[PDB]
Amino acid sequence: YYVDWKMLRDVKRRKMAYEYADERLRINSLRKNTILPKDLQEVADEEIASLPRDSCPVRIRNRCVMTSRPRGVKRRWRLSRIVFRHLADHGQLSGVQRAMW
Amino acid sequence: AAAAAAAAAAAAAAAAAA
Amino acid sequence: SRYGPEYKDPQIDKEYYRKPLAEQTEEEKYERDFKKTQLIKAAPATKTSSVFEDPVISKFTNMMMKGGNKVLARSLMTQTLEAVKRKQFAKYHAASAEEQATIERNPYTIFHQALKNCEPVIGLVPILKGGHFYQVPVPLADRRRRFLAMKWMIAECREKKHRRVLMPEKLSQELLEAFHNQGPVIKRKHDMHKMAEANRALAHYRWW
Amino acid sequence: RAISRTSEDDPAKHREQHEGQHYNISLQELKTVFPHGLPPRFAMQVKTFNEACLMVRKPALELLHYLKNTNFAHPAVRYVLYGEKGTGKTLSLCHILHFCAKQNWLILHIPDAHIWVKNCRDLLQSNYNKQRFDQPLEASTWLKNFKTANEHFLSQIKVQEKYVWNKRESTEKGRPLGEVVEQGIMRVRNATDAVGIVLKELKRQSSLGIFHLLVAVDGVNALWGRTTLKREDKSPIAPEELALIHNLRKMVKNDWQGGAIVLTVSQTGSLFKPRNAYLPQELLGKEGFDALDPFIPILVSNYNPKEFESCIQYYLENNWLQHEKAHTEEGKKELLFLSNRNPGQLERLCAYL
Amino acid sequence: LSEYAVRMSRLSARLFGEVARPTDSKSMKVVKLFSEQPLAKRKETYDWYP
Amino acid sequence: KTEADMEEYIWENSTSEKNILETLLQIKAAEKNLELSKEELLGTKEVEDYRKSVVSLKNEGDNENTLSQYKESVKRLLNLA
RNA sequence: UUUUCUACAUAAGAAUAUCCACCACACGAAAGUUUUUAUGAAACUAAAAACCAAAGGAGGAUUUAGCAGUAAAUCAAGAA
Ligand SMILES: Nc1nc2c(ncn2[C@@H]2O[C@H](COP(=O)(O)OP(=O)(O)OP(=O)(O)O)[C@@H](O)[C@H]2O)c(=O)[nH]1
Ligand SMILES: [Mg+2]
Ligand SMILES: [Mg+2]
Ligand SMILES: [Mg+2]
Ligand SMILES: [Mg+2]
Ligand SMILES: [Mg+2]
Ligand SMILES: [Mg+2]
Repeated sequence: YYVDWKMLRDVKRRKMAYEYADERLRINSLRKNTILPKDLQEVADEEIASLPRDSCPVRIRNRCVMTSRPRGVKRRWRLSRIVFRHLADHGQLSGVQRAMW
Repeated sequence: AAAAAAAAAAAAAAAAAA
Repeated sequence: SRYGPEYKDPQIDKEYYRKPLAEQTEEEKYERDFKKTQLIKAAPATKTSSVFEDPVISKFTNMMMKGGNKVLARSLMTQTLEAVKRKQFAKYHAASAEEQATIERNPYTIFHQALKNCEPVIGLVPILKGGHFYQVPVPLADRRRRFLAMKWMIAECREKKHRRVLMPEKLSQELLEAFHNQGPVIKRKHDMHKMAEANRALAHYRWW
Repeated sequence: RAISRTSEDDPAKHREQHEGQHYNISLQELKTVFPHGLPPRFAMQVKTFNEACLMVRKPALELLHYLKNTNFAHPAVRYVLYGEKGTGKTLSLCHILHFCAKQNWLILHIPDAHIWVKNCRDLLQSNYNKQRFDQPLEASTWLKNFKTANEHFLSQIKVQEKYVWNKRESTEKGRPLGEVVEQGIMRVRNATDAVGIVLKELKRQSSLGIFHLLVAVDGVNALWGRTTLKREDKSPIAPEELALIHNLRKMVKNDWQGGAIVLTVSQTGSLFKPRNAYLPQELLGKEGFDALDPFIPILVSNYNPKEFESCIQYYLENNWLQHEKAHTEEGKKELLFLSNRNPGQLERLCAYL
Repeated sequence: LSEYAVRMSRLSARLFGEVARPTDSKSMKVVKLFSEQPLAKRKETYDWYP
Repeated sequence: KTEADMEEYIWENSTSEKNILETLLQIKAAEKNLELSKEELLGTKEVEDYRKSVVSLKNEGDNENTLSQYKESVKRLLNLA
């Protein structure tokens, strides 16, 4: 079990987005190019908008990995701010400490 | 305009580059 | 307060240190100064050993300064002193030997005298009594008075000039007009003095 | 004890051991010799003292001494005054200018070249010159100063050309040049073409012994530099594109005889140059220095001890130092340090003192 | 700018293996796209969750 | 190869070369000397001091001593002492 | 007006709601309209141009902050 249904959704999304990365890239090559004619690019356009909607990366969310919180995340530990503090304050995060200066 | 010929293959085989 | 209360203010005066041997109590005093192993605050960037710097000019400079610009305010002061100077050199050569003996060309003495004339004698403080606020005549400290002078100068020559007109121009004008006591600044001083006579009875409400 | 204004005034006869003394000039002398600009700070100096007094400096002496031995048969010689900001270049150009107005030459003076390259309200288009722009205001002003500059020679010159101002107006050869000058003053529209015409006919008529031409261009770097002014397309224009500059370039080429061109390379008015660059090749660039030919690179430096003490004494004589403690040696040490005995800096420090 | 400079530059690109023929600002993106690891392929992305 | 492409300032085919040859052409036309050659003019020691001074000025850059070299070379060339 | 623009570090040149007969026009456009660009499958999102140039002429009762490298003003970077 992932902690939340939402997290589940996200796992799927990352899987699909991993699978179609090659197709998406190859097509958006054509799409993003001035050199090729527009007639290729409109077909290529429908091509990439044909692809399953959950395969596109912008639909991914970086979520807290233990607690599933959608924001207030620190990218480095993939941790919610709350869970991060909870680990660091027991000193289970090496080299992390309160800051005085 | 000007298209100049650079030989990939010559310098390739010569320098162990192909 | 990055200085502990232990730290004394520095004495920048060169004349004080150069010629010690004629004064007993002061020899004893600065003996006790350094020999006390007394810490000294580092001399500020504004203040110099310069023979040319007038602490009053510097104060005024500061009160003129908006934001962080010393460069700009020191500019405007410099320009104003130069402007008073040249205004009096103009008034000198178009005059006759008598008036050439009379007229003052030192812009510094003009600045000082014009401030001395503009400083108020007496002042007003609001005092609450029986749910009413009466304005009461109050004697003022020296510093308060000098302050009132400088602040009134600057407030007027900021406020009342026409937008085309530059600052050192208007300021040199008002300096010279306050030198001769006819300036609007001086009228303000008098408004205070008259408001202070109108209320003189209320001078009893002051408890200090 | 120091000597200041005690030099007897002879712009030509100035002696090497008279160094650092202030000779005196009249006011009508000031109106006839400098109808064009005199540096604003110094103009303030004059108007304040009622006396125009000028100190003799070593580069001015040197450049006058190269103007004594001038062989007018040889092609025009190019001189260049260079130095740090506020070191007295333009006053050293003025020394020359009035000495050579006293020998009765034709004085052509541009106070700042930069003014033609920057900040122009009206920019007019002219295809007469094959896509060139003109500056009516500037041209007019320069002409109006040039009229008062030299009157005697404006009647004497005979212009040989057929000149067309308008379809309805013209001026044909045999005319005194004054008529051309004032014909360009009156009509502001064509005043620039009038300046250019004045210039090229000056250069043509300079071969004769009737003409001794001193051409003084201050801030010559404004000629080959980069220009701020813009077309309605917002696209910037070359200095070539400017009629006034295009013609004022021809005046420096040394193609002609009887003349001398004394130039000054500037910072204070420049465009796109860094503030710390006083050196000739940096300010002039590749175009400037390459098209400037072999020239004489005269260096202008700060006051030496004697020059300095003389200037201070000159200020004390006018009682322009109003600070009580400025009469001490202390005050002199302080002014020397704070100004680094640089003339412009010293003037600034003594202005508010 | 000269023809010499442009010939030199063309030679530099061809040599070091960067883009030979002149391209738009807009088309260079293509090169970028294959120079990199596409976002959904990075281990920081598909491997994010335990 | 363009001359604006150069890493050095070579005295041959320069602009200063043409300005000097025109200056000396006009100096010879003024002195009423009918002697005219490029070999004669450019072969002199003066134009050689000008080679050295202008190549040291363009390559090395503005300097005190380099402008002293310019001073001397152009002094000699234009006959002023 | 201790301003606005350009050059440029802090000595410059110009502009300056008013000139005058007549427009035109100062400071203020962060807003809108058009066209581009970046990101993205998707532009409604951000950015740059050009046009446009409005209210605002220093603010009633009442109110906030600051004890020194502070207030004030200016510059930069980061997190997502
Ligand atoms: N009496 C006298 N004063 C001089 C002389 N040279 C410089 N000064 C003073 O120093 C100021 C310098 O003026 P400039 O001649 O314009 O100096 P500059 O080298 O042209 O300075 P920039 O234009 O900024 O390059 C003058 O206004 C004078 O007050 C001089 O020869 N005689
Ligand atoms: Mg739950
Ligand atoms: Mg997202
Ligand atoms: Mg100057
Ligand atoms: Mg506007
Ligand atoms: Mg603004
Ligand atoms: Mg797109």
